[PDB]
Amino acid sequence: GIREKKAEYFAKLREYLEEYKSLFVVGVDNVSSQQMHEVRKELRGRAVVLMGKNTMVRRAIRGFLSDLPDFEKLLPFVKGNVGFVFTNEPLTEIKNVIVSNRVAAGLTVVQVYDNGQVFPSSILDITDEELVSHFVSAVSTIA
Amino acid sequence: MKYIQTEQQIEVPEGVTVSIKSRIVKVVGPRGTLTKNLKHIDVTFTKVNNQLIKVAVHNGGRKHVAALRTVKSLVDNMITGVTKGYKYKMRYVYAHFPINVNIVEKDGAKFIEVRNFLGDKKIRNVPVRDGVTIEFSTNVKDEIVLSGNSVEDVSQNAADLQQICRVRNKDIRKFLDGIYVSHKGFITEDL
Amino acid sequence: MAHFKEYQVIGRRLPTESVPEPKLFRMRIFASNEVIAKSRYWYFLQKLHKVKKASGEIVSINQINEAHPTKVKNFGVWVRYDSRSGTHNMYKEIRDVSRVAAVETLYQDMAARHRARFRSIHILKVAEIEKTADVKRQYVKQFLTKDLKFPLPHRVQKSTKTFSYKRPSTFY
Amino acid sequence: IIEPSLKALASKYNCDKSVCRKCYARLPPRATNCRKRKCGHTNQLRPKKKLK
Amino acid sequence: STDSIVKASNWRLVEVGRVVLIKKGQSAGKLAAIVEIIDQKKVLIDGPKAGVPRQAINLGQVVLTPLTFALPRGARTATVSKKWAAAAVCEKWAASSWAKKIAQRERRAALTDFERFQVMVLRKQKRYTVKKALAKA
RNA sequence: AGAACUGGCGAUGCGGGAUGAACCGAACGUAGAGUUAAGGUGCCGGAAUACACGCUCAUCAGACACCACAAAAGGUGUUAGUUCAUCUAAGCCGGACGGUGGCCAUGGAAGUCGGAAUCCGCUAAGGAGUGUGUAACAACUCACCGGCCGAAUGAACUA
RNA sequence: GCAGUCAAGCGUUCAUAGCGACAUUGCUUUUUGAUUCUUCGAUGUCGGCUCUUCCUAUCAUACCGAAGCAGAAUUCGGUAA
Ligand SMILES: [Zn+2]
Repeated sequence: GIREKKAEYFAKLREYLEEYKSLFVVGVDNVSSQQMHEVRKELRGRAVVLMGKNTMVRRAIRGFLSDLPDFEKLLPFVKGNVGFVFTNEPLTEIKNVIVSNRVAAGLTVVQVYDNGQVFPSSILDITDEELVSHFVSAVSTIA
Repeated sequence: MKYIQTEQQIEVPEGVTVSIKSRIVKVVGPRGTLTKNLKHIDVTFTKVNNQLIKVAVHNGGRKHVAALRTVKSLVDNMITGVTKGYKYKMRYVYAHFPINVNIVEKDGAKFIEVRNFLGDKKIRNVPVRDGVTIEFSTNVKDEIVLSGNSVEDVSQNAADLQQICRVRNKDIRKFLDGIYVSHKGFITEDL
Repeated sequence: MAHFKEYQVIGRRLPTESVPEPKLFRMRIFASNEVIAKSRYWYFLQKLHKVKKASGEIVSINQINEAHPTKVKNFGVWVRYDSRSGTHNMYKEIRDVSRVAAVETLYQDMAARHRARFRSIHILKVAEIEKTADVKRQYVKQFLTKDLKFPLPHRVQKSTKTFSYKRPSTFY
Repeated sequence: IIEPSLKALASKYNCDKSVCRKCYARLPPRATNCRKRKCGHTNQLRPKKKLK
Repeated sequence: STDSIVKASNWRLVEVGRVVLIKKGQSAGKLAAIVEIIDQKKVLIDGPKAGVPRQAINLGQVVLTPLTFALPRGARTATVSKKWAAAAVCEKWAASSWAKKIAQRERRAALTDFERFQVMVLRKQKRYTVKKALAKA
């Protein structure tokens, strides 16, 4: 079916939410024939990327209102065409490995998914310097 | 099959006022004011607010209904013409004899006058329509620019100028000389 | 073929010592009087069973009146008919107050649009359409929308006399 | 002589057209039917032919 | 001016609750209500109060009036009556010139020859006092 | 031009078909009153510019048996219908592409002269520069592109 | 005699610029036949001369659209008698 096929996208996607802990939503608006894709085999020990037809992509979301509602915060960034890096860690280094494939003028990310957050991404934990000197900085300002 | 009602919508932007009475439409904005007789079509107007006026046909067949959108458009271009305005640009195109183009007048009239077309000794004249105003670009070679509130009158006056240079008895794929419409858009709002 | 009434026609093959009590068959026939209806009964039966009215008999003929002759219904109409160049099945919809009212417009419509006289059409089925939006046909759906209203522009009143001392208006 | 882009301009008018095969009308290049009543609005169209 | 002005034809609408005046037939003269629209040409009407029988009618033998009252569509005769009454439809009609002229015209037509004579004599009286007025200011 | 059965014309007016041997109606003493036939009822002209639902717009409409002709074939005119497919899991605006110039031929020959197949594949785009300009730099600009989108939609057909 | 529909083929390549087989629908009544209705107590043959008028299936001339229209020349086609 084609509602099988609609569902099919739904089926797998949910499964991938339920198969990874992190998720990078990388923007895949524009960009097209042969290049990046062929690097992705090589990068598929970390992720699944999926390109697909938008209204379909949206309706997948509708089917996921059932649980894991934090994916609702992906929703304002569904726009255009976006694509998935289903993922576990680094979100700021591994991510950058994924990013690097050869730019165009940055190929081509314009959005982030960080489990309810939307970084640059470039800051997430590196010294616990927002938890020993910035979880007590107005404790510092006033004891 | 007869459509029991069918309607279209006309956004009135800030600063303009459209008033219609027995299908005679008067549209007024910052640029000026246009009017148009719509008596030849049975359509009914209805003002929802000052931003928005509707047009319907009641119980109409296909061809009638086809008249609906077209009324909407005509009235839309009245509103655009009197806010942003219209501008059509042309280019002289000639392989050899340069086409020599000026404004001239008789009885305070105003004509676009075209000389040397394909080396012709004859002079071509095109009356400049009222409301439409002619310029000549300063920094595009051979340009000619007609503008005004009335797309109808600008566009026809441009058409008149190109139709007057047609090239008779020559293969018109080889002999491409002419004045052609090269761009068309608005007075205000970039180019 | 006129102002229609609908009849139950019930008939059967004549009894034989071999088969007394032969099976009974019914048709609902739309016609204007009962002579036509029984004609019509036989015309159809002959195309469906070996029987000519010379071997059969009509057991009962009864007019079927519309049950709710002022509820407005949307009817599905199924029709077989002949064109100048072949024969066709066709589904149409009709909005009306009675089958008998619907069927009559069916016949006018087959005449107007397809130039089908009565001899050329068979009514296959006629049925109230239960649930709105099982209605399939735009030109009837149009009437089904909520709080439906429309004007009747350009009213022409008929005049009783030949001259009139005022220029008329179409104002409704 | 004549810059490429103006030759192109001139061609939208002079040559990027199609032609009715019954009645010869100069027609829009993406047209499906002839606009003319004399040929029955035929849909027998061909491209206008390009120079050498 | 400076508002957009658009006068819009204010047609009497065929609609549930629209009240109509029957031109032809046996219910000629009487008021009924549109209950349900059948198509661009037919409607179900019902005039319980004037005693015009709920029936499918062709719009061409009816004339739309300006009056309309609240009536759910499909409403059967009983509830048509309740609603027509609640609404005071006859009250409104009677008050109209339209209904008044019909009444006037009806009354004239019933005048006796003697009565016609009296109207003459009375008219001549009114006339008289009028012409002297129309002559003073 | 020549036969079959019947009915006609010829031998026959009358009413209708404008007209007209043969069609339709109906056959004939002199008349009155009524009623019809076939055919008609905007006006010529006796009789509804009657009632009802549609369909049709022709810069060559059409308009009534015999009868005073039109066909193949076409139409994105407009009407109603059919079948197949999409769709609550009409239809619109952009995604239609790589390994492998794969394997026979041969500038190229790819899906893309030609022969035989078309197997697998994967899900993201800057042409050493289009021009101005310099023998050549600089600057601006654009290419597998679309936001898509909102109880119908797409295609092929019938008359 | 004149005009179409289909499109295999022609046309270096390319069905339809111009053409167009096998088939197939028509139109015309200046060809020639077929018929024998009128005229055999009469309707004066062929051609030319002279003169008027009409048709259009247009040769020229006006304005156009096509092209295997570069120019010149032509050819196809429209409105046109
Ligand atoms: Zn054509």
